[PDB]
Amino acid sequence: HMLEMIKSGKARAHTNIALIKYWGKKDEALIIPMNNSISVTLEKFYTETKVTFNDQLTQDQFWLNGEKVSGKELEKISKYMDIVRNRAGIDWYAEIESDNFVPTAAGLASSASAYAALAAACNQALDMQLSDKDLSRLARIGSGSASRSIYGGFAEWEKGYSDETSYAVPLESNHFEDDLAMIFVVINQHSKKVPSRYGMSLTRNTSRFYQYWLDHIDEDLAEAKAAIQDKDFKRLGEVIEENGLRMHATNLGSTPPFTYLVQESYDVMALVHECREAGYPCYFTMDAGPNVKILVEKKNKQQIIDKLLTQFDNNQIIDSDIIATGIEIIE
Amino acid sequence: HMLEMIKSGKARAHTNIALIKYWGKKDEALIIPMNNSISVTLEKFYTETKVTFNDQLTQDQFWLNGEKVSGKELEKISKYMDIVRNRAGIDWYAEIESDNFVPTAAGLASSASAYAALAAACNQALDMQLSDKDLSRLARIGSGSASRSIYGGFAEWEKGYSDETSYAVPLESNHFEDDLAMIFVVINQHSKKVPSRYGMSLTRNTSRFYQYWLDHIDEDLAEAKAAIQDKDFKRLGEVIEENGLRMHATNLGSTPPFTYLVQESYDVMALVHECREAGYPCYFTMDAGPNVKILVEKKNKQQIIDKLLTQFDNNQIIDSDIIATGIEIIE
Repeated sequence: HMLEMIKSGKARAHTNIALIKYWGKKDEALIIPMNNSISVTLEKFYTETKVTFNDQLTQDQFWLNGEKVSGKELEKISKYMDIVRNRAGIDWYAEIESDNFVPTAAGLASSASAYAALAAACNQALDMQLSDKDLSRLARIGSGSASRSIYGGFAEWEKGYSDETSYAVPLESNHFEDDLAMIFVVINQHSKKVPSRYGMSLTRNTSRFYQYWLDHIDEDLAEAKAAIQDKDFKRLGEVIEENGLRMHATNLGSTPPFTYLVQESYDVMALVHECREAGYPCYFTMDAGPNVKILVEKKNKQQIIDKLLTQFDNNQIIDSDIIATGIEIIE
Repeated sequence: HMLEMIKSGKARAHTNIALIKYWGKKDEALIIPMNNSISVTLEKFYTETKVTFNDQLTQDQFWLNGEKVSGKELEKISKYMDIVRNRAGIDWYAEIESDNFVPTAAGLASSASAYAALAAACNQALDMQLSDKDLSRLARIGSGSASRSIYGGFAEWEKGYSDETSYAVPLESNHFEDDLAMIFVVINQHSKKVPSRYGMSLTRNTSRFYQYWLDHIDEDLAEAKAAIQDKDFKRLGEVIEENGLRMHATNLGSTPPFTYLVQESYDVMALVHECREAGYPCYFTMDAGPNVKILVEKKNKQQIIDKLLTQFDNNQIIDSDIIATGIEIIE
């Protein structure tokens, strides 16, 4: 009977945002990055994924938010699933049922929560009994950012140099996370975005300013960790802000050059400058798109939102706390 | 009789575009730059200025393209005229009649040609008998880029260290200019631009990435000068292209960050990349606004234009050869 045979599991993983950036791969196939990255795991945003391995199935199936997935997005997950199958030592195809509590039409990325959730769900389903390290490795090979979403709070993706040594590790921050939040200003762009995978490889392999990135990253890593250790908010925010801008500076050197940023991105940056000037510490970062994310202390969260509303619509403004705990299995 | 008494002169100065950039003043009031710059003087674009000093005149008057100028622009030129009066040793007010053959509503800057033509017209009018050096100085203190337009072909603004030592000098290029042209792609952005004077001061004083500019500028000058002496187009083209992109990289680090570039700027850059791939060497540069300028060999000018027209409107595309001779007095 099916209920004797099927192997199944369900997990919930939250998104994380990179404060110290992953930008450029050393190894493209294996998703080994050129540098370590530091992230913060967000409470509001997650993916919940169920996976059901069944011997009778001939293809993987994938549903996202109740809609059957077809095309290259299904092709992509089936490739990932061959890796999970290879690792578990099992040949059964699977039905994947996933729900995103991530506003990705708002251009919020779900890659991070999607493969952490799927890895966690497979680990459950197939009784792989993976450590967090091994679980982070499995998420990493589908999406680099997802390695980090095994953990709550502050996480560091250790680059390593092979499939075995590249994974995320929890950063000790002594509940520093509990005082902080992030504000997202969602921004609509006319032009279709440069896709992140293509975009970072073009820059990493091609940019006349990529050395600038590599020259400063280890400093930024040590500085970020040290401010985290010391619960120094201004010191952390300053590194992360210049870090993200340098990430973006590098795209300007690529052959040919490109930008993730639009004028409205810059308008949010001006408002966060005015906010600091006004006595409210907060710091911006941008990923592979025009949206601006703002690290703030919870004590000033509303003060920052009020200033943003003088310039931006209420529907453009989302916030989240930092969730202190890691990946959850749904029982 | 008025004709016994009045002192008048008329000149034509052409615009110049910087290939190795002026970006950052060491001294604001005196317009001393943080670094040398190398420009090419353009044949198609220019200003013609007549000045008439008259002893009955109680105020300076300024007509541009036959329209009377009032407000801040008149104020600005009367300040400049005060300097010219002081240097000449005369106290007579003047009537300035200027015609721009530069399309400035297209965002092409006339600062370069306007203060050179004015300085040259005053030097005639008042019989200052200024060397090319001292004339370049006089232009410099109204607009920095204008120092360079005393010369045709290739010119270098030597930063010096005072009002006396900061001026432009002609570069020996052995008729390299004659083989070259520039294409302008005019771009209409829908935000108002950051004014250049304010923009370069904010960045010079504030940018997290401005050290990067200064760390690379001397090599870039030496390299550009070397490729000019050697008539090496691709070698010149490569430095001038990276040089301009680094200029823009700097504004990204300012407090708060800004950009001169818009999406359409980037599209022009993608097209010059494709032109190079297709066998047509050309190289792009950008100033304090979104227009893209393309340095090309004349043999390939039409070819780049044809490729630009697959993407851009005919009215967006202006070209110019490099004029080899310097500032002209009229009569």
